[PDB]
Amino acid sequence: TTFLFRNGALLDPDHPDLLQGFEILIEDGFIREVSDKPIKSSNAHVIDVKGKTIMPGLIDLHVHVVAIEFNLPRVATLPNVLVTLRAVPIMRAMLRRGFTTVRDAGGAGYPFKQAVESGLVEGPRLFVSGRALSQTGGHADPRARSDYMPPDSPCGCCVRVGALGRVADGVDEVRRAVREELQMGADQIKIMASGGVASPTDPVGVFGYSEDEIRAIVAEAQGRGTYVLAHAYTPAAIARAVRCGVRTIEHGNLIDDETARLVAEHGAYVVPTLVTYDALASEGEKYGLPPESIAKIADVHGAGLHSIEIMKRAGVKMGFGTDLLGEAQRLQSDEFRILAEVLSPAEVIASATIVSAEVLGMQDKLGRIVPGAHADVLVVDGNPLKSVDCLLGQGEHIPLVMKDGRLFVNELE
Amino acid sequence: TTFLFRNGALLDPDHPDLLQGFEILIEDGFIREVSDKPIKSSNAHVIDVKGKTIMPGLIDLHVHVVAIEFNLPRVATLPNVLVTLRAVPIMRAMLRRGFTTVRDAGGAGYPFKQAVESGLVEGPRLFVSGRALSQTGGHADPRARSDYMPPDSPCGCCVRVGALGRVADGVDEVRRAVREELQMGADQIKIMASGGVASPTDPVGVFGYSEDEIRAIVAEAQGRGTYVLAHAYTPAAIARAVRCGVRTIEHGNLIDDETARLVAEHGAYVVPTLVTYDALASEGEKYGLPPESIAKIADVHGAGLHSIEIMKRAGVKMGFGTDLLGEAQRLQSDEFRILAEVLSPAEVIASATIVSAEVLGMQDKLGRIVPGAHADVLVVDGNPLKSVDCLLGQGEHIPLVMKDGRLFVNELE
Amino acid sequence: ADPRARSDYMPPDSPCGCCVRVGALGRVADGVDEVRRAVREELQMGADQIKIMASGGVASPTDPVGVFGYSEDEIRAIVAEAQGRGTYVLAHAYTPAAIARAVRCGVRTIEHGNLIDDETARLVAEHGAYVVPTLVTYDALA
Amino acid sequence: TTFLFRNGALLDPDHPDLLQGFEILIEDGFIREVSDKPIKSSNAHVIDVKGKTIMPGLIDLHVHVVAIEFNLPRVATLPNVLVTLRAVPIMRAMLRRGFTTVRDAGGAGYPFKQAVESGLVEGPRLFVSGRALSQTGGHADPRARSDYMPPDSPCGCCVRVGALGRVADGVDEVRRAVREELQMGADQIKIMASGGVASPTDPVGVFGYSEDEIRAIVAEAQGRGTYVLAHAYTPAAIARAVRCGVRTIEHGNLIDDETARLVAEHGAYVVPTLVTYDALASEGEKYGLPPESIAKIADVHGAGLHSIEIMKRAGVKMGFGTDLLGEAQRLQSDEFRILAEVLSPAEVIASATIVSAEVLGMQDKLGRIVPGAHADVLVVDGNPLKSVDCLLGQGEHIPLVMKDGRLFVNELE
Ligand SMILES: [Zn+2]
Ligand SMILES: [Zn+2]
Ligand SMILES: [Zn+2]
Ligand SMILES: [Zn+2]
Ligand SMILES: [Zn+2]
Ligand SMILES: [Zn+2]
Ligand SMILES: [Zn+2]
Repeated sequence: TTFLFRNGALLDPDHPDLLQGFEILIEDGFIREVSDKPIKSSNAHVIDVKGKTIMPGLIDLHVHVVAIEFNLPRVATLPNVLVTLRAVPIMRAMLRRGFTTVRDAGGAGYPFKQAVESGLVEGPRLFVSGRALSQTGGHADPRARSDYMPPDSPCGCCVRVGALGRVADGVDEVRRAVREELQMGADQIKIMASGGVASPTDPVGVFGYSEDEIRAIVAEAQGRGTYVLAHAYTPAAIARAVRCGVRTIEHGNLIDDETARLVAEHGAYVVPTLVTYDALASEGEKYGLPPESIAKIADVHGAGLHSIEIMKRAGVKMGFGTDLLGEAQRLQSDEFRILAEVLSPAEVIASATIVSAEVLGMQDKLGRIVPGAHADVLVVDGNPLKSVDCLLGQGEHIPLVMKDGRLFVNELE
Repeated sequence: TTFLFRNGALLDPDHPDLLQGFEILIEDGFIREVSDKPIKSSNAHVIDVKGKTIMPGLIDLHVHVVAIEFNLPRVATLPNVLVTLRAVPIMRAMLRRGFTTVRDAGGAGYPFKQAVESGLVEGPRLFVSGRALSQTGGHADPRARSDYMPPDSPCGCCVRVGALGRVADGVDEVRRAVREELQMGADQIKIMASGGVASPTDPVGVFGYSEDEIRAIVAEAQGRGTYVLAHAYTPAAIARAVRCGVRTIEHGNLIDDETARLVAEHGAYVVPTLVTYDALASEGEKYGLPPESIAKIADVHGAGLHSIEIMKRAGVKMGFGTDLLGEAQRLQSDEFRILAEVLSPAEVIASATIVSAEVLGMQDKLGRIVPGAHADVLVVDGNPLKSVDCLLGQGEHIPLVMKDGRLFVNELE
Repeated sequence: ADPRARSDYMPPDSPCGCCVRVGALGRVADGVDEVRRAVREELQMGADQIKIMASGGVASPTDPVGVFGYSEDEIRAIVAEAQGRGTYVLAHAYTPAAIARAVRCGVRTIEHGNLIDDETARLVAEHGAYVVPTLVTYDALA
Repeated sequence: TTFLFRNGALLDPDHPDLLQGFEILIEDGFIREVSDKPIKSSNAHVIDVKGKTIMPGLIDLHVHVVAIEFNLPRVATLPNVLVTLRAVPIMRAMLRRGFTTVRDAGGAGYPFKQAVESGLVEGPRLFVSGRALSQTGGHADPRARSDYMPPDSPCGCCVRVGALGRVADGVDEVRRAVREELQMGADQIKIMASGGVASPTDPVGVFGYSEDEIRAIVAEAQGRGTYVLAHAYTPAAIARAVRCGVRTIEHGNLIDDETARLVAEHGAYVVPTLVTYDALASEGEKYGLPPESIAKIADVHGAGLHSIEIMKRAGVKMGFGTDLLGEAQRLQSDEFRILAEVLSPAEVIASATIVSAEVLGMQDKLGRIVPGAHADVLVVDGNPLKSVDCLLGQGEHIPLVMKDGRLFVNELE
């Protein structure tokens, strides 16, 4: 069908001020025309923004739609029926909050992607990693510590819906795993390149994978025209990953000046996920997060904010991401705020649009309202270019969310 | 049995003209004499061509004898007996069109090779690959896309007759797989070096195999005094294959001037198979050819004709091939027509003779009628060196087909 | 409830082995021990009652309708497990013979019964068993 | 399509003299009408017998289509393709010799039955058993004797074409075995109830399977509305199989009067196969039959003809059967003339027709030319009721062979 927006301020992410007196025409889930001159509307439904803001749909580069509880190893043991059903409300809340596209960083596979694309369920467009690859005892290894090693999972053949990752060791093993995830429909590859917080037995500073394993993994992803994202916190872990060809680094809280520069020199992106740490600290214990993981939050939580300053100083391209678990999923939009404490509103908005879209290899198709781009559009009760505050919460000040050229929400008419 | 051909025009690939007034002496499946001055054989069965054409047996360098349907995965699950039986006509129809030798590119094994050699059935002399090697998720991986990986074969110990490939990943697996096919009697080795038009999930631009895996495979073939042929469309896929040592490149639809020179320089051969992209476009869908497979075709259809030009200009040795599936196996001869749209009839006929023969390392033993070669001879009602229309069809204008110094078809007498 | 196609080989019933598919309506089990174990797993996993195929089916790859499903020993073993947990067995069955053996082995409800004769119907009624006919599905199928 | 038979002598197997003055109308593969009064059919293709004999197609209840040579354990190991292609001429020769139906008693499965039905190949209709069931070290266990026990078959999941049997031990295992053969499409179930001859390790008088296994096997066959046939030689072995519910007894060479009566009393059948032992005693040793199986030949050969008297004296219903291997399959018809040494021609003919049909559960549908029965008709230049000598050989005196209302051979003109 067709649509026409007018009488509203146009937020173009690479212009520091709203474009005024513009009109947008949507046809068949694509932006058709954008001009400072009124448009010829024969068969288009008209929307009067009445001087409110039209912006591109938002992008979250780091989400886990199947992270339905704080205890991740436990989620993998939950019935597939349940994990699936509890992800529905989740995906839907994401869309309400303005997120028309998301990258899943581990868990959700192709099936979710097609469930959404087909209309079965509603949510952001999904870019799916499949299961994150981790070495034995790595961040994505759900096994507790004892005197024996149970096998990674019950039947290595059938994927558990609740599984966020999978264990693979050695070049052959990791090359096969990547080949399977891709076979199965993954858009990109996730790996753990260091220890983590929400895992049972791995320290935060510990490396993930030999270089051999990382270069093997990277070469597969690329061979299929894709790329690798890597969970890593410390300079050494980040640095080896980047040298090994990883395209985006997840978190990177303990990055330093030397590492930040390497990153920028190599063209890699970093996706900070600051809200999650606040949240793991606020309500982690309270919501059944293992006391092993809680111990590991502090080592990484403090550095969060300054890592951004470091990154901006070096000119590192930062994308937007959140990484929230369980009930904490509701806090997605807070990341905007947290960031505005160091970056200018324009800066954070660019990270959650054009920069993120670059990460996705979707430049000019997402993150900006222009001829040919997907018709993911928002109407906001405010000017994000001045204050990110209107994006906060559960979409209150976002009266209209449109994805693929269809209205999911529209309390304007 | 001993024959002598007389009173006809001799086709010699390395001469632009049908030579005249020549006598040919076949003793024991071998050509004993070809000369202008008549020769006496009191004993021999004399055959008067009637001024018609005596050319060498035709050679097709890319067939799939067991491609009995367009749906290849489904074929692999059919009973070995049916596949075996349904393959007989196919192999017969190939000889009738004058192909006295064919290189099977995956599926047919030494068993067929020896069924033909012994006389159990009539068809071309076979150069077999056994199963094509493919990485997980690659062209020759028949598994569908879901949220689990079933085993490559119900039971890897026993080859399914209708299986065109086998999955192998990583150096030690590719090494073992190659050593296994060779011991089972393969003449050469096939690998999928890219995404396919007739596979279940992979795109076409995708790579197949790391260079480590390709090089290991090549050294294994080489170690047994043979070679690797590789499926590959794009210039990057093609170049890496070549630099890794593969000796013939299958299809190569999207090759460019850059890569062509590289091929030529390393002395690799290329076996286009333009015919099959018509068949698939024309009647593939209708004939139970999977829908997701169908979308692939547009990808390589147009380039086909132009690639021959690029390759010729580069001085790339091109062999003959058709790569047809199911009911389309009957279009085998059209490749002649197609190639003459862009190539000299002489050039074409040489592609399917002295060139193909050099690919099989059978120079002076096949594809040319000369003292000390196989008695692979045809009689054509026409002059291919002037036109190619006589080879078309089911052999209507090919009334004498002789392989191994014996007559499979005769309509002169 | 055996989904496998007909060919010259038997691939496995379970690709998973451990993991149940959400889309699986059934599972293959043969032999008293095998069937005991399967009923015990289904129960521990939370089943309210136990279903068996006691006959061939309309909607299936290979099985004709008139064939029996399971020996009497297998059915009896299944019925005993169901009862040890205070529940019962239901059985898909069409023909008098198939229906009758089932009831004699302790099966509590019969599903379909489309081809039941007047004799076995009394057998059913006497043994206090129930029948669930499912007429509508045959309309829709046709 | 329609035919009309006329001026021929009708052989009806339930009447001692050749009925004269009859006309047979076939249309669409079925016997439409038979009567004295000429038949009024406008387009029937009229066929002129010219006083030759018209009989029902012959039936053999014990063939092995895939017994392409005397070394049966070795056959199991030959490639599927090769076994398959060598069974072809064998099935074809059988149809020349007038056998329009055959019960294959172990080896050939559903695939072969459908290749025939789809006219993929030419040969007798097939009632198949799939693989015969044999206890460990039973007569269908091809494993040589050593100090260790290799797997029954290289690979449990897939079936080998050249495999005539399969090892199964224990009630549960034998119940699963049968259910498998039945799901793959077997028509009936074969078991080895005794030691054998053409096998490595087992003596003749040894029991095969326990009663528990035999009964569960029989109950499995009956549950699907079919039956069991058992290899069995001695009175003890034979007696237990019949008591456990077995319906046909194969061979029965060493049966005594007490057991012959038991068989009759149960209404079961015996299928002698006298011709095979002459063959083994003649050209087994010469055609690559292992010396181990030659030692056992003398154990059943000499009792052959007397067993027919015993059986006849006792009222036993005897089907026709040959059970030949490899080169000796050619001798198939010789069974007629061996049986006729003890039985009247009439009694033999009935064996190969009406009694066989009774075994197949095909009464009035096969073995008799009557309205409704399948159009399986022979033209015999002779009177089998006087001498079966005209049936001997390769159909030399059978100039017409018709199966399912279609002519496979016709030299009448
Ligand atoms: Zn992470
Ligand atoms: Zn994460
Ligand atoms: Zn190919
Ligand atoms: Zn091919
Ligand atoms: Zn049912
Ligand atoms: Zn036998
Ligand atoms: Zn036998």
